[PDB]
Amino acid sequence: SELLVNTKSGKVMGTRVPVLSSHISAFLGIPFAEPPVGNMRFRRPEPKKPWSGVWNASTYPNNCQQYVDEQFPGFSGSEMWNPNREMSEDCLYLNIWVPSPRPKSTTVMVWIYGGGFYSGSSTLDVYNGKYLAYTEEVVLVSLSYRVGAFGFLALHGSQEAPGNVGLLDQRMALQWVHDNIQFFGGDPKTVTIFGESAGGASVGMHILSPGSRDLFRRAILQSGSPNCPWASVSVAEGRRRAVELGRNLNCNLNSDEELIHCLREKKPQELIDVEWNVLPFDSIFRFSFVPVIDGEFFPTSLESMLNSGNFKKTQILLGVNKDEGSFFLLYGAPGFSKDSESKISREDFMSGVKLSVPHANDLGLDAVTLQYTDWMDDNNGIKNRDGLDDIVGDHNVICPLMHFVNKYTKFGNGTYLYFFNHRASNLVWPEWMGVIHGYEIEFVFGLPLVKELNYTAEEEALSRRIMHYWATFAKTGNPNEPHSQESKWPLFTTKEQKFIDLNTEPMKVHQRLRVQMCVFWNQFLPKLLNAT
Amino acid sequence: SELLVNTKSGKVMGTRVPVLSSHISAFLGIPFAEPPVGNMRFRRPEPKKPWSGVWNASTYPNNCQQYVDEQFPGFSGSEMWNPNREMSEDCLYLNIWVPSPRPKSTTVMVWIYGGGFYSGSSTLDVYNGKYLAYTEEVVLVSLSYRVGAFGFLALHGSQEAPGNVGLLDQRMALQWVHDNIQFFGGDPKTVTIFGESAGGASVGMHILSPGSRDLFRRAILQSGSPNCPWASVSVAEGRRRAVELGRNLNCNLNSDEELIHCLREKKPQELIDVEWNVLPFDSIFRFSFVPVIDGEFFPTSLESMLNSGNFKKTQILLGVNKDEGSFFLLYGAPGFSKDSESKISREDFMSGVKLSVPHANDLGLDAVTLQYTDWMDDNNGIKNRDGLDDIVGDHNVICPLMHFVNKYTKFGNGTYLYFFNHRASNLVWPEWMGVIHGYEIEFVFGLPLVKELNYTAEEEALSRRIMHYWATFAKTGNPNEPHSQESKWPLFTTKEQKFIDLNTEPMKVHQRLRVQMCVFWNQFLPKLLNAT
Ligand SMILES: O/N=C/c1nc(CCCCCN2CCOCC2)ccc1O
Ligand SMILES: O/N=C/c1nc(CCCCCN2CCOCC2)ccc1O
Ligand SMILES: *[C@@H]1O[C@H](CO)[C@@H](O)[C@H](O)[C@H]1NC(C)=O
Ligand SMILES: *[C@@H]1O[C@H](CO)[C@@H](O)[C@H](O)[C@H]1NC(C)=O
Ligand SMILES: *[C@@H]1O[C@H](CO)[C@@H](O)[C@H](O)[C@H]1NC(C)=O
Ligand SMILES: *[C@@H]1O[C@H](CO)[C@@H](O)[C@H](O)[C@H]1NC(C)=O
Repeated sequence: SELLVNTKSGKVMGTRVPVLSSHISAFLGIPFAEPPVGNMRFRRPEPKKPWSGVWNASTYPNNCQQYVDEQFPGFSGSEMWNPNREMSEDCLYLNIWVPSPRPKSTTVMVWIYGGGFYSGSSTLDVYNGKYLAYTEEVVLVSLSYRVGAFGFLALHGSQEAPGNVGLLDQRMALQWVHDNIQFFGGDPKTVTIFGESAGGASVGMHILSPGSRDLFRRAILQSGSPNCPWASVSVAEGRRRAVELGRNLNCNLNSDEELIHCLREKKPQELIDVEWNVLPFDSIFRFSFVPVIDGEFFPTSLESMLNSGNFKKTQILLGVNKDEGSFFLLYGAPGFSKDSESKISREDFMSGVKLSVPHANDLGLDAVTLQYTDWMDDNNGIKNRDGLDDIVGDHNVICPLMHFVNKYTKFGNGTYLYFFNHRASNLVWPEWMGVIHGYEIEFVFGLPLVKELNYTAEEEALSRRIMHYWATFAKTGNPNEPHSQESKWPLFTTKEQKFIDLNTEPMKVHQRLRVQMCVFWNQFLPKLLNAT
Repeated sequence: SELLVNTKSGKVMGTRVPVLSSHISAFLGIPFAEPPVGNMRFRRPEPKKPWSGVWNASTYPNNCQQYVDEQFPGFSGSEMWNPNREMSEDCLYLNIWVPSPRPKSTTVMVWIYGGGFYSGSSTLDVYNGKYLAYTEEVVLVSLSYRVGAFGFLALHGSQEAPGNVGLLDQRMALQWVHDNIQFFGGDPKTVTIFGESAGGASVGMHILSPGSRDLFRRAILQSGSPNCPWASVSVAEGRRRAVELGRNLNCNLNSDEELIHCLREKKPQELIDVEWNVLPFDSIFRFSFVPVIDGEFFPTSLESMLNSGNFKKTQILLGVNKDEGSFFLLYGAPGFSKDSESKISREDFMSGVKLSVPHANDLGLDAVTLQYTDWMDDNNGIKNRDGLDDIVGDHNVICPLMHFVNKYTKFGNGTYLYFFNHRASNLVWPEWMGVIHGYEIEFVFGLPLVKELNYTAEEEALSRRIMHYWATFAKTGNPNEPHSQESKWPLFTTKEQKFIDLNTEPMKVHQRLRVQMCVFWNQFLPKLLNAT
């Protein structure tokens, strides 16, 4: 049967799902690890013991335990990102969409969800792999991984809570795809990993980690890169936050053993209730438990790895959105509101700068403020709002990504860079937020092909274009069809630094994406902070 | 007789000079001090002993001893600024142009020449007062003062070489005008002092100095202000340079008495031969012997005087030119040449930055470089050339002046601000130098009214406009004619910060002159340097 697949771990039974007036096979909730529950909380994942019988893979699995966004109850803009399945520590599963009839050996794409390493679900409507698998005839995988303290609590030196175990969750799913996707018609030698935000940083982290490089062919990173200021902490900061967490829960803090045992006795929501209290600064775009620079998953610092070429050399496709910052200002900066234009007073602007660069001294705040203030019109509330927007996105997403892309292209085998700046016509968020963090995903997964979702015909064309860029890149290492008459997406090179816009207008090619601000964020400001 | 005038110091006999197919009276080379020669070198000026008989005031006096520009022999662009009279330490004289017939009690304007406190002459063709005196019916005075070491060698604590004596030369000329201009038909209660560059800084310094405030009514500063980074040094730096000077001349350095006596034995050219060797940095737009913050002429620091309102409160007219920096880059920065377009390589740009901010550390140089580099086009040699031009003018002229004008307007009684950006049609300097430091003077003194000098009719109109703005301001404290139908020059206020362009086009009003760069030069960079 087409819905029955024999794997090295056992048989699985999928389900036939409709898609665009056709059908494909879906294998939902396949386990790839032992449930990381009980005494295994905070530990590295173990591989799933093979099973007898037929595993029912007809339904979506549980989502991992996470903080849940209640800032706008009933509002689809925020709740479409919340878990849409019961939460459970028993959450290490993956999902596969397979073209029908079953392919023999086809291109594989593995989706890694974002969410600041504190949240995320493989089961969201916007991650439904059936449109991409059907349209582009790829085998689409989405994995899952522990977030929050459950995935990233780091007590370096301990083997019970070493840190990075959510990254190892991802790697074990990658190992499982490598070992088993051939049975689903996937080609294990042509696996592209792709992800957005924390998932894009994750993709970059598997590019860097020697233990991960061999498990995939090429990589796509959307609005995230491994060197992002929020994506990792040192071993000392990870230890400090773990101890502060136990301090929030009245834990014996005498030893790692005491602390871990206390934290393992707590119910999941107890950890989530206090998770945000361990941040060291009054900040935005900073998350409590994230990957740790441990000398094991990451052999040395990220910057020295990037400088020495210590990373997998292959092709990469990556990009950013126009207004990456607006989401985080909405949720955490004074003066921003969902239902107003959020014109920003000068006081509020200064408050925003401080939340945005929480590690900066007062001279650093001044440097940032000078760089982003039109002093001919300092009380322009729209310029203050857009200026804060740019600060948050430049510092947290665009300029770290530009630093990564420039270090990587020196040693890599091909780079394609995009600037996604289409505001969707059916967007439920306010105008001022612009082209929001995460809102290219629905185009990458082909949601505008579904008529009931109220996109324009031009947006369907843009989605089909992006889906084909991405799958063609996954298949060949080049998003362009050979001998095609459509406009070509030029390679990004050290010399020319070309990129394209992604929108409903005819493709335009630019160079040196936001280079003025990224020189400030990547060269000048770190020098200023290190000297003062 | 109209050419004979009885003053408190004695009688003087002027000469009738032609001007624009008419005639006026000129009284040239009137002494206002004792010759500061011999044992008086470096000392405060003494007042001139009154004389018997009639002083022959028919000819221009000697110019003070100064370094002479030989960088372009025979080239009128540079030599029109050189002394055009024999040099002598016997040089403390002033010149008066008087309308004919002699007025009874008219507006007086006193010109103070520029030249970095190391050079300058009252006798230059471009300072000929006859056009302004004739056209606007003012009594035009030009004074002189010691420059170089002769005017500004500073051994604080010594009464033989206290410093600032060139400023006291200026003040004694002002005292003489106050005491005697009534006899020439001048009104001593309506004296405007005006000057360019070091002379504009000089004007600002008499505004600040309590010993000078009472000797004039109002003030005009052109491309110079008292707080300029080159216009003054501390008492310790003045002492260091004085000692280094004696070290260059094999002087006994055991005591101030030893040092001063040695320096007084030297011929003037011996001092001039080594004057440039005492600068502490590899710099441009820095001069060896300048005013010193002595606690006497200047009671406290300039910044605290400006903050507390400790200065004469009156009306001021001031402005800058578009390309103040190009002169100094031509003479001292690598890659700039009189006869090429001076397109500037990146290496040369970096060299220029270091010469321009010689007191900056490497982080400060980076801040400057970032502020003035278009990183989308970093190898644009024209952008590097114009960028260096702007750095030099912003840092040395425009932004210090903007700092002065903003501090002053808080306490003053009326400010008028101009941006002079007309390139003269007969300019002999290359195109790349633009609207050069000092090249508004010829318009202020009415040279375009002389047909043989090859200006356009529009330039004659601009000169007449500027002459009338200036004389009307000198007469009333407002450059605008009351109940006039011509376009009005708005007051500069703390709130609106309006200024005008001065060129051959219809007047345009702008606000916040070069405010973006001046926030960098006046707020951020000093903070950066003081913290690092
Ligand atoms: O990948 N997306 C993650 C993402 N994260 C945010 C930050 C929301 C964090 C809210 C934290 N608060 C802190 C105080 O306690 C309650 C929760 C905002 C937009 C985003 O897209
Ligand atoms: O007020 N004008 C003064 C002014 N000053 C300069 C600087 C020229 C200084 C040349 C100094 N050098 C230094 C080395 O020895 C020879 C002389 C350039 C343009 C100007 O307008
Ligand atoms: C698999 O699970 C679904 C939902 O729980 C159920 O409808 C279906 O019959 C199951 N298939 C089996 C048990 O073979
Ligand atoms: C990738 O590597 C191959 C050799 O393995 C080389 O021929 C090709 O030019 C490389 N492409 C890029 C874009 O570096
Ligand atoms: C004044 O000096 C000039 C030039 O030296 C001379 O021509 C003139 O006759 C003199 N007048 C006198 C001495 O009365
Ligand atoms: C100048 O001072 C007078 C009072 O002496 C005042 O009435 C006038 O408004 C002032 N002008 C300005 C521009 O401050």
